Amino acid sequence: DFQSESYKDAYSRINAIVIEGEQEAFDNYNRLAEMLPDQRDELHKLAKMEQRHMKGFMACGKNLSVTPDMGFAQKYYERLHENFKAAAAEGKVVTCLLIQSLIIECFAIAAYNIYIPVADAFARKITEGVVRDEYLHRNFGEEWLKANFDASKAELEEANRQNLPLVWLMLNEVADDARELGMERESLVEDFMIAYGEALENIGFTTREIMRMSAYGLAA
Ligand SMILES: CCCCCCCCCCCCCCCCO
Ligand SMILES: [Fe+2]
Ligand SMILES: [Fe+2]
Repeated sequence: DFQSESYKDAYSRINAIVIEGEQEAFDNYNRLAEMLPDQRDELHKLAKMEQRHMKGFMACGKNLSVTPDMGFAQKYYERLHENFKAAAAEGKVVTCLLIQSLIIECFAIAAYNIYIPVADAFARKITEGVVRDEYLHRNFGEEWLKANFDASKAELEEANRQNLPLVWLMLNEVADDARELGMERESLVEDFMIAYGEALENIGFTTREIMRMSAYGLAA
């Protein structure tokens, strides 16, 4: 349990996934800072927080004597990451904000909070510090999208349709290794659906709209 060979194998993929995720979050928020001049300094602050998270999780892996399987993690994020990239190239800020500040942050919040109670004491302290920042990142995107809801609504719907299923696939792909780390799938699914559904309601979506938007992920 922590030093077991089964735990260490699963941690190799999970730890690689969180590190790769933080690294991409870093790049994502820097690109967003390019696209949103009025919030350029705030977004740069979010990016610097991501760099800290990445470093903290690299340390978690070293503490369990685990080599992160980065190749597995690259492939894990590829589709969703390339979608961000493409949206960024076409100037689609709304899509980029949805992917990184809503969908990805909600996923991280739900998984990290599930990991905390079963995490070794060193990783538990790191993750507690990390999840504190994730609330702020999600709050940034919700606040912006809520303030710009009418202009953003049509693109949000389209972005959700294309990208929510990718994250569900990512949630499903990670479920086995997560269980080995003592994180139950059913907790992950419920918590992610609740957080993302609640964030959509806060932004301004109706119930039928939230059910429609959620169902694109769940049917995948
Ligand atoms: C060592 C941490 C354990 C939790 C593992 C969670 C399993 C997969 C979810 C990964 C989500 C990473 C997203 C990071 C984005 C940060 O803004
Ligand atoms: Fe982060
Ligand atoms: Fe984040």
